[PDB]
Order: sequence, then C-alpha cells, then structure tokens
Amino acid sequence: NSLPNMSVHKLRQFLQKHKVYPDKHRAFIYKQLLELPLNVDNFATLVQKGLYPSFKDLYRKYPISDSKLYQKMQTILSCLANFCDLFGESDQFIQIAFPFVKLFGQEELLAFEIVLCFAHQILQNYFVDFPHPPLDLLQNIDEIIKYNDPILHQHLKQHNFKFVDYIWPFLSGFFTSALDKESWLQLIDYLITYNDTPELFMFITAAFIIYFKHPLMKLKSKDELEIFISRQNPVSVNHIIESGFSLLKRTPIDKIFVKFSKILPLSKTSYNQFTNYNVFNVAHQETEAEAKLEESKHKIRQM
Amino acid sequence: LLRKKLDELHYTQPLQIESAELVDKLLNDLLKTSEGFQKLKNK
Amino acid sequence: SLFNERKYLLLRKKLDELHYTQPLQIESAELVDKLLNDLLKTSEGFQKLKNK
Amino acid sequence: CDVINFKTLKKGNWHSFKLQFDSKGATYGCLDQAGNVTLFYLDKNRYTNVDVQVDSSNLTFIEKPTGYLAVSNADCSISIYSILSGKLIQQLKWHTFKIKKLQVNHMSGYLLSVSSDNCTIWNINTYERRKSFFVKNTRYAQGCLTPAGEHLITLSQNGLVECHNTDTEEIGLKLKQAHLDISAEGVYIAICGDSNYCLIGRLDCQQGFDFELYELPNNIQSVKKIKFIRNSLLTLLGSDEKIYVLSAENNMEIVLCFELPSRKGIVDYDLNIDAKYLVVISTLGEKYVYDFHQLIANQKKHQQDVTFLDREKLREFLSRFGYFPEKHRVVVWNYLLKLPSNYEAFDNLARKGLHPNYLNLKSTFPIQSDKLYYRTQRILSCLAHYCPVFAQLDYMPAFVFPFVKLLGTNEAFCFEVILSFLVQWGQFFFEFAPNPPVSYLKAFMELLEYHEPQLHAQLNQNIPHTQLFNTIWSSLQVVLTDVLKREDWLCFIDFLVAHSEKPDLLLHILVAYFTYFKRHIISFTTGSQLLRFFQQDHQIRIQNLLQDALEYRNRTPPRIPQAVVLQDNLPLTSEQYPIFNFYPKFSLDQHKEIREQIIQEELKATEKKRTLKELNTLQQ
Repeated sequence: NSLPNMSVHKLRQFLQKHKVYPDKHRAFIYKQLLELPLNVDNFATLVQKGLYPSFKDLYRKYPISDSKLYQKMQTILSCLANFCDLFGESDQFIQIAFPFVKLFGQEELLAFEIVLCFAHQILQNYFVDFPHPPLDLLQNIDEIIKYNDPILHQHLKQHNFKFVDYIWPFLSGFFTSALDKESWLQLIDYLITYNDTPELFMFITAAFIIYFKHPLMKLKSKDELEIFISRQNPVSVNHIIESGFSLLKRTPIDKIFVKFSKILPLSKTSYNQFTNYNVFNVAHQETEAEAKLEESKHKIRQM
Repeated sequence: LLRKKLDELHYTQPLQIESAELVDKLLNDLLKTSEGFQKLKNK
Repeated sequence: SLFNERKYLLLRKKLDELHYTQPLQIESAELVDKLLNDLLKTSEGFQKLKNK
Repeated sequence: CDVINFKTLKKGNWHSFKLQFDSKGATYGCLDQAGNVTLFYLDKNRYTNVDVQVDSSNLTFIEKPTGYLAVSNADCSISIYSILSGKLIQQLKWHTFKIKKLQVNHMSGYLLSVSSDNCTIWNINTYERRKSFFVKNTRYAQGCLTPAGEHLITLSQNGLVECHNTDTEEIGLKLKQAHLDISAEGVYIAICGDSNYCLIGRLDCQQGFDFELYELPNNIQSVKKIKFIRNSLLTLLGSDEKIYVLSAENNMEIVLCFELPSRKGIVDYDLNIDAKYLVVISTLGEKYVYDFHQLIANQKKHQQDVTFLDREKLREFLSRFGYFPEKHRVVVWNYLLKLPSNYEAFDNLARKGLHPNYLNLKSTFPIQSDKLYYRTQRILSCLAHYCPVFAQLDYMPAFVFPFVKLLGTNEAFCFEVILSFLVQWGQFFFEFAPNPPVSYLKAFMELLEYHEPQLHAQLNQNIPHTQLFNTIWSSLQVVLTDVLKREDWLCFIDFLVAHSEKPDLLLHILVAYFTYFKRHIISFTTGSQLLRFFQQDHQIRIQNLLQDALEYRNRTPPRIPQAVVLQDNLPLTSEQYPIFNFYPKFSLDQHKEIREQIIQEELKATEKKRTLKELNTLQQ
C-alpha cells in the first residue's frame, strides 16, 4: 500500500475531471491526499480504553442496525470521544465520525484518522462556542458572501435573517447534513486538496448560498427558510465544488475574518488534540438502559 | 410623592401604592448612604 | 422568559438580607433592585472619598 | 384588556410591532418584523389572519371597504394591497427614498406621502399625483395633512417649519427622529421626537410656524410615538415604554398611563377611530386592546387620592386552430408558463435512490402499464423530493398522471409545469394536508356561487358540504381529464396556459363545468352521483365554455375574500426551484372547543378515581 509513486499533483487536477474514486479502492487514494500520519501505537491505546455514555447516536437519536456499522462505530466513537471530549459530546463532531464509519469504517483506522485529520484541517473553528455551533465560521461565511455579491445580504438582512438561519446546513450543523450519501459523495475527497485553503469548504459553504440567491431572494419569512433546510437538497454539489474553488482564487485572504492555520497534523510520534473544545463546559447522553429496564422489572416483580 | 425623588435620581421603574412601605427606606439611602459625600466632594 | 422571576426572588432575598423589608407587590421590585444596585455602589463610592 | 396574539392566529413570523387602525372602524392592521402586514377585518368577524406580502414601514388606511390599503414598501413604492380579497390591485411605484409619512385625509380623499426630497399628494381614486412639493435641500423630516381641509405641514431636516395650504418659523430642534401629529379638528399640531418635548403649535397658526416646547413630564425623555386621541387628548409613547395621555387644555394633566404589568412595555400603539378602544402593542409583539375611556376613568379616579410565440397570438391560435400539436409543447408552454428550464434543479430530484412513498402506485390507481406508472413514479418522486407534503396527500398521482401522459414527452418539463400547477394554480391545495383542502377549497365553492348562485345554493342545500368539497376536489385532483374528457379536455388546459397570467382560472374553469350544467345538477343529493355525472359523456363544447369562463373571470371587482386569493407565482427560479409554503395549521375552531371540553371532563373524572386509589398505597 505504502508506495506513493503517483503524485498528489496528478490527483489535484484529476479531482475536477475524474471526480474522486471507486468507492471500493479509495482508501489508497483518499488518504494519500489528506495525509494520515499512521503508525503503530495510539490507535491501540484508544481502542483499549473506551466508550460510552455520551453515545446518543446509538439508541437515542440514531440506531445502527448493521453490525459492520454498530459494533464497529463503537470503536470510532470510543476512540474519538476518548481522544478528545469534543467528539464524545458534540454533535457537529459526532456527525463527521458517523458517516465516516458508514462510508469507510471497514477501514476502521482510516475512518478514525480521517476524522482527526479533518478535525485539524477543516473543523478548526467548528466547535468554538459550546453547547452551541461555531459562530465564528457563520460570520466568516457571511463575509465571503457579502463580498461575493452583497445584494443577497442587503435583502436577507432587510428581512431580519441571521446567520445560522441561512448558513448552518453545510456549516455549523456540520457539512453533510444537507447533502445525501451520493451528493456529498466523498465531498471530503473532492475538497481534500482544498484543505490548504480557509478552508475551501468555507467558500463551498458560501456557495451553498449565493448559488441560491435566486430562491433566497424570495425569502421574507423564516418559515420559508426553514424549508431550505429540513429538505436537505443535494443541489448540485459539482457546481458548488467548482464555484467555491473559483471564489477561493478570486477571494484573497484579506477578505477573510477567521484565520485558519496551516495544519498538517502529521507526526509519527504524536496525534494532536483539537484544542478548541471549551473544556469547562464539556464531559458531563447517559443512556441509562436501566431507566426503562427497571420498569420491565417492576412489571415482572408485579408478575 | 417618592416618585419625585426617584425621577430625579432616575430610577425609571414602575410604582405601586405600597411602594412607600419600602421606598421610604430605600430611597432615603440613595440620598445619603454616606451623605457626607456631598461634602466629601468638597473636602 | 423566567429569568426575571428568578431575579425577583433573588432581589427580595438579598434586599431583606440587609433588612429592607419589602411589604409590596413584585412589580416595581425592579425599582427596588435598581435602587439597591446603585445604593451599594453609592455607598462604596462615598466611602472611597472618605478614604482619600 | 382583550389580547391578540398572531402566532396562534396564523403561525408565522410575527413579533408584531406597529399597530394601525381604520376610520370605518372595521379595518385593522399591523406591521410585523419582516415588513409584512397583517390586516384584520370586522363585519364577518372571522379571524381573517391573512397577510400582505410587503417589506413595509407604513400602513395607511384607505376608505375602500376592501381597503387595498396603501403600504409604503422598502423600495419606497406604495402598494395598494389587501388581504380581504388579497389582491395587490395597484403597485404605485413612484417614490424613492423611504416614505416616512404616509397618510390620507379621507374627508375628501387625499394621500400624502413624504420622502425627504418631495412631499407629494396623490389622488386616491386613481393614485395619480396632483402636487409635488419637491424642494431643493429641504430634506423633509416629516410632514402631515391638516384634516380640517386642508393644509400640508412640513418640517425640514434642520428643525424649520413651513406650511403649505393645499391651494398653493420653527421648532429649532434638529431632531433625527420626529413625529407629527395633527389633531382631528385641525387645531393642534403636536410634534415630538428625539428631544423631550411636546411641541405644540397651533393650526390655528397663532404661532405661525413656531412651536412651544413643553418638556414632557416625569420620566419622559423622548418619545417613540405620538397620536391625538378622541377629542383633545394627546397620547405619547415615551421612550420609557409608557403611554401617557395628556389633556391639551391643561397642557399635561396626564389623565392616563396604563401598561398592564409595566414590566412588559409598549413598542407602539394606535387608536381605533372609535376612540373607546386603544390598542397598544408590547415590545414582545402582544396586542392589548383596552377600553380607553374605561382606562382613563379608572386611573384618573383611583389615582385621584393616591399621594409562433406571444401570448396574444397563442391565445387566438389555440382558439381558432384549436389546441396545438405535441411536438411543440415545449415552446408553447414554456413561453406561456414562464418556465426557467431549470434542468439542474430538476436533475437533482431525479437521482437519489429508492423513494418509499410511491413504489406502490398500481394499488390505488391500477393502470396496467409498467412503463407509464414508472414515468408517473419518477415525476411523483421528484415532486415529493421537492416538497414531501406532496405525498401526504398521496392522492397526487391523480393529477400527475394526465401530464405523465401528455407532457411526459419531457420529464423536466412536466415537473416544472407541475410546479407552476401547484405553485401558481393550486394555491390552496396543500392547506388541509394530509386531507382535502376544504377551507381553502371554499375559494372554489365561493366561485361556484359567483358563476351561478342558484347552483351553489342548491348544492349546499342538497349535498352537505363535506362531500361536496370531496366531489369538487376529486375533479380538482386531476383535473378534468378523468372527468369531462380523456383527451378533448385539453382545450381548457391550453386555455389556462394561454391565460397563465390569470391564476384564478383553474377554479373558474372547473366552476364553469358546474356553470354549464345548471339545472342538470340541481337535482343531485350526493357527491357519489355528481362526481360521476361530470364524468359522463355529455356534449360539452368545452371551448365555448372556456371562453365563457374567461368572460366571467373579468366580471367582478377584486373585492372577494376568496379564501386563498391567488397571485402570480407562475415563473420559477433558475438554478434551484423556489420555495413555497405548501403547508396547513389553520383553525376550524369548533372541534377544538369540543375536544377541550371533553378532555377537561375526562381528566376531572380520572382524578376523582385516582383519588380513591387511596386504598392502593394503603397495601404498599
């Protein structure tokens, strides 16, 4: 596997024309472009210690029926959750791991490390505030957009729309919620070379608006926007990947409020912490299976 | 009537008819506490 | 929404800690609060000039 | 204190904040945060929670019984626009710069609209201008009409006051905000604003253009709103969120100041012309309706002791040639229907994967074609993906099917055409989702009454409403493709498309078939007889009738509260499809009053029985 003769340079162009990959042989494409600093040490540590109580996506908000995903997602969550409390309790971080096990996971280590690399490269400002979503990026998007055709904002703000309202379904509520399995279809691979941007994902986010100014310019009431949102339309994706790329090239960093750092989270000796986790308001969920089992047991004692 | 001081002192809050029963205490204290202040200034 | 009731309680509770008995309806308690809030600051400012 | 809350009375985006009331007294309205205006009417006295889609700052009442109230928009146009019968009957675009003072002297009818550069007078019946007081560098702060008949009083940005008699000195306060209130009798002019004054001049200009500055008492610092009340009282909304009612013969002598618990202060207020009632609105957007006279008497007395293409060519071509051939559906329709040819938006509906609502279609509509049900399935799935309410309401294949068969020659086209069918034509179709759009379909029933108020009169007499709606809806669920004719129906669709500029016609046309039959319908007692009747091979000329309907469509004033009054939503946006509010949550009232009473009885009884399970803890 570790014979990287094909340059990522060939792949950067490739991503615009041959899109991303066979979804069956991608492990050795995807990681080459993201850079996963794998070694023999930490994952085992993370695997040995582990779980549990915060796992609302396992029998609270979400089920997992397939053991390649259930029994297996427990490893990714366990790792990431005990790697950093951030993942254990935050929803927008929980949602990156969730699809990586669904999309990878078999591929256990990779789903995990891919999540950490993204935590470091694209989720840098995803937590920020907490329990609530990353306001800094909502604002950075609004800055990208007003630059990239301000009429939308003049109108959108005229009718009292706020960040979140028109930014969240690709950003702040996590970047996969508005797209389906096949529309963001490895968006993380499509933009993998554009991690080296502020992130490009911010222009993409801006381009999931702007793009939509035609219908967004029709919004007067928040309910109309809630429909935007909820429906979780795939839109195009492909034209957004590309328009965002052009916004990047045409939007100097001078126009960007949030600074993002050059994180190339690679170490053969260490794995880095997502050090933007509001430690004071994390690590409190619960599951308490017994909350209901005792009712069964009560009825049984009655029986 | 306590109203007049409160307005001058800008305690721009609502009144009751039952007001006096506390305001008579609490209000005088805003003229005073250490009323000598009006002179501590001057000192 | 309920923030204000918790404050109203807390006002009566700390107001009468310094024995400012409050035999009155809670509307206008914010008058009382503003008076107390400022009163404590007032007292301190006045003591500070004495010190100087 | 009667209290009005619109979040219940039409959930939506509210936080109502400016109240306005009419001079007939039955017409009401309020400006909400979006700049949207919700109007309200008495006489039928139904909740009438219907809005006006504007971005306004000022609602001015028009004496018209239907209002079509003058609304100053964010783009400074004045919309003459109601809810009663809906209808933005006139877009009186003209002004630029925010219109700040919009008002009408309905003594004769005279609309004043003040922008900073130009105070203009419009004549209400046509909304034509008669006078334009464009004055270089005045930068009018405000101005108003003196109702006595008639003067225009204007104020400059710099605090200067000038009066303009309609047949052709200062305050001195360079206020940023200023509000001008002229008494009903045209005697006083009261101006307030950023500074703490009750500026009284007289109109009755014994002071010329000079104002007396009375400092507003107690905690008034400045005001937010000013209005003359009842007689000679002046009411101000202080910046302190309190309402003070002053008496002019005594200067201040404030007679009233009532806020309910004052902890919830007032953002604005207005008086019904019947001065008995004042309505104020809180900063949280709740309306409190008070007997105003009762309020003055109450506080004053108590407090006393306290100290090819072209629509015209096509319209005729489709009538004289008749219909048109299939290879040209793309051009005739796309032109008439303003289709965007938003192929990207359509394709993103087409490919996601399995769609569970319609796997399934032959079970209710057993047309044994495994390729036509498929095309139907693809169109339906796209519609459900676009807006899932469309499958809730899983009846949808009922009308998708005729276009699956016609217009099926272009799948993206069917979808967009259909969205125009639901976006523009079927505007009330989703309001009782998951069930028939009855309250809603009352728009149609009313239209049945309008084309022939004998027929609707007897249909209601014989067929007891619920099933009549179902009779009608079923015809509207397709529409007349499985009714009237299988193929020759089309004349009406090409016609509606020719007349896509007139959304109301899908209802005029189904009504027209009722109109056609007349006496032949009068004897029916049930929908099970009548819906099949319309499916019979009657010699309907169709085209004659469609045109007859077109001529009926143009015979009434737009004064009718036709439930959902249709607007032009014909065009769709490009790139991605537009969002429409295809949703329910409206009140029928009576069944909840009934449920409420029942649940109270059930719980009362339940608790008495639980109480007697005093004998159970005993065993524990």
